Amino acid sequence: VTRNVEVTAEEEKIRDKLGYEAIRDIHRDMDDDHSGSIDRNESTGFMKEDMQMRGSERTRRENKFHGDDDAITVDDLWEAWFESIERTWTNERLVEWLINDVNLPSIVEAVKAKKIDGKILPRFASPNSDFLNKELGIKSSVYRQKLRLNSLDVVLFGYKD
Ligand SMILES: [Ca+2]
Repeated sequence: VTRNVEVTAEEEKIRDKLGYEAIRDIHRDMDDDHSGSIDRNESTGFMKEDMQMRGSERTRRENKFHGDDDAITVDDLWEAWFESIERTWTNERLVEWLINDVNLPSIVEAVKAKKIDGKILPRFASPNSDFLNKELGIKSSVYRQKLRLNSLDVVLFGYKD
């Protein structure tokens, strides 16, 4: 029922439609002037305001997000996410993260049953809150908020800990 095949980022936009659309929603949320690209002022601004990140936490992440690219398009963001090690996380690795970093043991049995993996992280991180609420059944607003922000951090800037 399942086979392992080499796919391109473009092909995966179609196959992982909900993940791509999540990445696109995140990008629109960060793209404050709607230019279609995220600049260094927008990305740090987003960290500062929407992710409530202190100055000392931002510069490392700015560099990871941008590199030498001063203007991150949706395609750029999708490509970086598509290529990321975190997208490859197993269900096991994802549960390890929920326990050790996010501290949300209450959602673990749902995550395990649904067999979701690293590919779900953008949907966790999406400013459209319907997936965490309705699909995973996370009733707590506080819990959703915390998973969303931790997922954003990992989707946008990679895992570090
Ligand atoms: Ca912009």
